[PDB]
Amino acid sequence: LFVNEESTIPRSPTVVKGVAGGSVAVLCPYNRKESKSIKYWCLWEGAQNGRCPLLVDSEGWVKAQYEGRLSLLEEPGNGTFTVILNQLTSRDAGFYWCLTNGDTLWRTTVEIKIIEGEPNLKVPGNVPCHFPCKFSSYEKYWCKWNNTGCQALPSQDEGPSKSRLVSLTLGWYWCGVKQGHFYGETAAVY
Amino acid sequence: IRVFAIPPSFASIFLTKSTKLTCLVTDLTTYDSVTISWTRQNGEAVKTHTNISESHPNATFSAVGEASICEDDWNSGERFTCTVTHTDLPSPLKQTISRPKGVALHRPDVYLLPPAREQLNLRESATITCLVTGFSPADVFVQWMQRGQPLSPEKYVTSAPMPEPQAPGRYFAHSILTVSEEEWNTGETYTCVVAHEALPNRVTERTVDKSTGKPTLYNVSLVMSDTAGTCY
Amino acid sequence: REQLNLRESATITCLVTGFSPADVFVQWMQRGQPLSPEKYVTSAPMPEPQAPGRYFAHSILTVSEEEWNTGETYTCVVAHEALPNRVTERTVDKSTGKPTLYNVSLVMSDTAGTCY
Amino acid sequence: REQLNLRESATITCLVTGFSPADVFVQWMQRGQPLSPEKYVTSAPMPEPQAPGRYFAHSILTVSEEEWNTGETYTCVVAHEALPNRVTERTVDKSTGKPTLYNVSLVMSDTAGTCY
Amino acid sequence: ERIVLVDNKCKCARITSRIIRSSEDPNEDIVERNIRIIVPLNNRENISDPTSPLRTRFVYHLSDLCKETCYTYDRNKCYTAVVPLVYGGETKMVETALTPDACYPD
Amino acid sequence: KSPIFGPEEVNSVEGNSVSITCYYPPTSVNRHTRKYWCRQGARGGCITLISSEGYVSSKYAGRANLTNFPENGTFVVNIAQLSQDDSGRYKCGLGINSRGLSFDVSLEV
Amino acid sequence: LPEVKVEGELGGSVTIKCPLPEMHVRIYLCREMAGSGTCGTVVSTTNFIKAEYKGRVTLKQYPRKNLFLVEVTQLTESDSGVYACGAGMNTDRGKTQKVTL
Amino acid sequence: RILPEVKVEGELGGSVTIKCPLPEMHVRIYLCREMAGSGTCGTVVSTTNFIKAEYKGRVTLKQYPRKNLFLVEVTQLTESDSGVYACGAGMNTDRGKTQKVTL
Ligand SMILES: *[C@@H]1O[C@H](CO)[C@@H](O[C@@H]2O[C@H](CO)[C@@H](O)[C@H](O)[C@H]2NC(C)=O)[C@H](O)[C@H]1NC(C)=O
Ligand SMILES: *[C@@H]1O[C@H](CO)[C@@H](O)[C@H](O)[C@H]1NC(C)=O
Ligand SMILES: *[C@@H]1O[C@H](CO)[C@@H](O)[C@H](O)[C@H]1NC(C)=O
Repeated sequence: LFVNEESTIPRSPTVVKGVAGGSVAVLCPYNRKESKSIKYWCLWEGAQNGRCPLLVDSEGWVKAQYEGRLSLLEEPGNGTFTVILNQLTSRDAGFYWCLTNGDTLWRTTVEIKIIEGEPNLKVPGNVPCHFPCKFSSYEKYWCKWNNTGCQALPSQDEGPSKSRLVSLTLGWYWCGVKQGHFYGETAAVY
Repeated sequence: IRVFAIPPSFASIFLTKSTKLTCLVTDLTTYDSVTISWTRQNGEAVKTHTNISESHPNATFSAVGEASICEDDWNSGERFTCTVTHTDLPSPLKQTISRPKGVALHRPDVYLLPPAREQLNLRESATITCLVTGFSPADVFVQWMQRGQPLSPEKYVTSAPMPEPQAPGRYFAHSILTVSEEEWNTGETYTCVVAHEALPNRVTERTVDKSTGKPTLYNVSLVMSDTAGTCY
Repeated sequence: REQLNLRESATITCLVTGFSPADVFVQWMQRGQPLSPEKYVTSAPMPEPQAPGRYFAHSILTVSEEEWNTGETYTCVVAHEALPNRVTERTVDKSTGKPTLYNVSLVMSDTAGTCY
Repeated sequence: REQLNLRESATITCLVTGFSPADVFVQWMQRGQPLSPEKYVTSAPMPEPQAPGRYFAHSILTVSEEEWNTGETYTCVVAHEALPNRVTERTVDKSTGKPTLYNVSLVMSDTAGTCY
Repeated sequence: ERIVLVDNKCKCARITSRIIRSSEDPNEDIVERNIRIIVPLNNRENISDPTSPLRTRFVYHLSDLCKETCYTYDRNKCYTAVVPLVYGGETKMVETALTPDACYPD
Repeated sequence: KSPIFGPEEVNSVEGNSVSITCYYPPTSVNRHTRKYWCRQGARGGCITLISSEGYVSSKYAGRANLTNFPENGTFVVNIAQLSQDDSGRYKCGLGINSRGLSFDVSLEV
Repeated sequence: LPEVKVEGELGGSVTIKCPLPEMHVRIYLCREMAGSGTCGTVVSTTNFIKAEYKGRVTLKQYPRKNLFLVEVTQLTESDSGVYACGAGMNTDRGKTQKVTL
Repeated sequence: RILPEVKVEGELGGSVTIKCPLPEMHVRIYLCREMAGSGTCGTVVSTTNFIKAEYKGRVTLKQYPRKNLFLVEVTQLTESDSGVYACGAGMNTDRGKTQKVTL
C-alpha cells in the first residue's frame, strides 16, 4: 500500500461528540462526479470483525433502536450529505461509516463521542422544545419524521418562546435547528 | 442574614454553559426550609435553593438564594436585583448586580513560554508558562490540553489575576504546567487554552513544543537555476 | 517573539521554584541599581503542585519593548533565607541564547537539482 | 586559548576591581553549590595603580579542561559592604563568548546528484 | 521527522524544522531551520506578463511566508495571457497558455 | 515527498520483457505532463531513457514502450530484450528530470 | 502606501488619518525607528503609549467611513518619524497609511 | 536625542560649562567624546574616578540632584575640535548616551 499525501478527498470531522438526549450532524463527503445510489450508514462490531450495521439506507429502512430517532437527508447535495441522530443515547458511542455504492468507495469514518450534559433543545411532546439563544441565530424548525422523507410541518413558528415548542392541535416528530444549506441538531417529540 | 450581590463571571458560565445566580446569604438562623430566593427585577424570581445544607454541622447554617436558571438571562445580562424574604430580617433591601460597565472589556493576549534551558540542564523537570496580559475585566478559565486531551488539573497551576501597572483596568495572569524533562524533549505539544468574554470564539489555543522554539542551526540553501521558474 | 513582534512592550519573567519557607523575595536590578517596585509585580508563593514543601513564585517585570531590543540585562534577585549566601542573581539579554550558527549555501549550478 | 590547548587544566580568573574599602570576599559557586575553598585561591587586596583609594584582587579557580569543555557555569560571587545586596554574581561558561559563525558554502558546477 | 513549517509555491520557499539528535542525550539536540529557496533567474517581473522586464532583485521576507507578486509559475496553476493573432484581416484576441502542461481543459 | 509510486524493485532473467507501472496522483497537470523513465547514472543525474512524448534513447530503440493511462492514473514502461547491462537504479516520474517528482526503481537482471 | 507631508511649528499640532478595516483587533500608529531601521509602535488599540510621547497623543475611532485619527496635543519640535499606520499583530510589515512630518 | 549645542567661543580663554540631564538613580554618568570616526564615544569624565589624559586637570564635575542636572566644566578649554560631547548614564557607554552636546 502507498498512501498519497496529496489527496482530493476533503477533510471530514473525525469526531462529532454530543449531549445525551440531544442530537448530532454528520456531514459525509462522497464523490461529486458519481452521485449516490445507496447511502448506507453503518456501525462497528469490533476492531477485527466490525461488520457494519446499515442503520439507514437511501430507501429509508432503519434499524430497531434507531427506528424513528435517525435520518439521512441528502442535502448538502453538492457532492456530500447529512445523516442525523437525535435523542442522545449513550450506547450510540462508536464509529459510523458513510457508505455509498458508487465507484470510488471511500468509506469515510466518523467518531461519535457522546457526553452527558445539558440538552440544547427541550423535551418530549404529546409539545415542549428548546434551544439556547446563542444557538438560536438560525431558524428552529419542525419536521414530521418519515423514514422515507423528512417533511416540515407547522408548530410554534415565532422567536425564542419557552427556546422552542411544538403544537399539532387538531407518531414520531422532529424539532430541530436548520442552517439552510446544512443542518444543526434535532428534537424528538411524539 | 447577610446579603451580598455578585454576578457569575464568564469563567464560571463557560464551564457550566449556563448561569447559577447567587445572592450570598449565610449565617442563617435555625429555621428549616428557608424561603430566600434570588429575585429578578423582571419578575422571574428563582426557585428556592434546592438541596440546601439543611443540617450541616456549621453553626452558620448557610441558606443562599442561589438556584439553577437559564442562560438566556445572561445572554441579556442586565442589572439584576435581590429581595430577601427572611423572618429574622425585617429590613427591605434591593441590590443591583455590579457588572454594569464592568470596568471595560479588553482582549487578553496569550503567550506560551517554553522551559528555560537551565532547568532542562538540571535534568529533573520543566515548567511551561502560559501568560495572559490585557485582561480587561478579569474573567478567564485557563485549561492545559495535550494532543487534544485535557491534562489533569493537578499538573497545571494558575494564578489569581492581578492588575497591570501599565493600565489599572488591565489584568494579567499566569499558569505554570510542570512535566518531566523527557516529556518535553520527546516533542509533545502541550498547548495551553484561554477562555475570556472578549474571546471571538470564546477560546484560544496559543502554541509550543521543543522544536518550535529558537533555532540553533540554519542551513538556508539558495539554489539558482536558469531553468527553474516553475516551482514544483 | 510573538509579543515582541507587537513592538509595544516586553515581558520578562523571574520564575522561582522549590523554596520551602515561602518567605522569598524577588527584586529587579537593571543597570546595577534596583528598579522601582512599580515596574515589576511579584505573585504570592503557592504550593508546588508536583511536590510538597517546595513552593513557587513569579515576578514579571514589564519593559519598553525596544529596550529589550536595546540590549539591556535586567537581573533578578531572589533573596530568600535558604540560598547559600542569601541572594541569587540571574541576567537575561537579547543574546542570552547559546550562539546560533548559519549555514548559507548558495548553489549557483544549473545541473545539480532540487528534491520535491 | 593556550591553557585549553595544553588540555591539562584551565584557570578562570575573577578580577574584582575598584572597591574602596580594603576588605572583600570572593567565593566561587557551581550549579548553585559553593566550591571547596581549596580549589580557588584569592589574592589579598592590593591598591590599584590609577585609583588611589580603590583596590583590586583576583581570584583564580583551577578546573580541568574537560570540565570547561562540558560547558559549565562557574559563577564567582563577591561580597562587600558597598554592594547593594552585599553580594554580586557573575557567570561565564564555555559558550559565553562565541558570536555565530556563518559557515557560507558556495556549490558551483558540482554534481553528486545530491538533492537541494 | 521534518515538520514542514511552510511551502510557498509563489516563491519556491520551503521552511521545515527538525530536532536533530546528534548526541545521545537531552539539551544537545539541535533545533534546525531548513530554508530552501529556488531563484527563477529567467522569470519576468510580471509572471503573467511575458513582455515585462526581467526580474533581477528577489526579496523574501520570512514573515509574509510563514502566515502580491509571485516569482515562479506554480505547476498546478494554469497561467494564461491574451495575445492578438491577426490572420487574414481579422485580428482576434486569443487566450495563449503560458504554462501548457497545466492548462488543458478538464 | 513525491506522491509517485511504483515497484521498489523489479527483477527478471535476460531476454525477458519486463513491465513497470508507476502510479501518479490523477490531476490535469499530472495527466498532461511529461512521463519520463530515466537511469540514475553513477555520477550525473538522469539520462532520460524513454519519455511519454515520443522520445526513446540510443538503446530502448524498438525494445521499449511507454504508455500513459490517465484514467487509471498510471503509466507503464515495457522493456523487452533485457540484458545484464540493463541493471541498476532507474527513476520513473513526471516533469523535469532534475526535479524531484519521481520514484526510484531498482532493476536487477 | 501614501505618505502625508505635514508641517507644524513647535506648538503646531498634527492630525493623522488612517483606514479602519473594522477588524478592531489591532489598529495602530508607528513612528519610524531611525536608530535601527525598523518600526516602533506609539499608539495602538490597547493603551500603550511611548514614554517619550507621554500623554501627548490620542486615538479616535469613527465608523461613519472608518477613520482612525491620531491627535497630537503638543509638539516638542522633535523630528517626527514616518508615522506609518498598520493593522494586525505584526507591526513591521502591516504598514499602509504612510505619513511623514 | 536632545541636542544642546553650548558652543562656548572663548577658545583658549573660554571655560565651557555644560549641564546634562541626570536620572538621579545613583547610576554612573559619563561625558562621551565621539572618537575620530570610531563611533564609540570615549568618556572624558565620569562618576568613576577616570578622567581622560587630554581633558585631565581642566575637566571637573558638579552635581545638582534637586535640579536633576550634572555640570561638566572644561576650565582651560583650549581648542580641540569638539565633536558630539554626549552625556549619558549607565555601565554601557555608547548605548547609554542621552544628550548630545556640540562645542
Ligand atoms: C501584470 O501585472 C498586473 C499586476 O501588477 C496584472 O494585470 C491585470 O491582471 C489581469 C489578469 O488577467 C490582466 O489580464 C489585466 O489586463 C490586468 N489589468 C489590466 C491592467 O488590464 C497582471 O499581473 C499583469 N497584467 C498585465 C500587465 O497584463
Ligand atoms: C559547516 O559546518 C558543518 C558542520 O560540521 C560541516 O559539516 C559543513 O560541511 C560545513 N559547511 C560547509 C559545507 O561549508
Ligand atoms: C541541513 O542540515 C541537516 C543537518 O542535520 C542535514 O541533514 C540537511 O541535509 C541539511 N540540508 C540540506 C538541504 O542538505
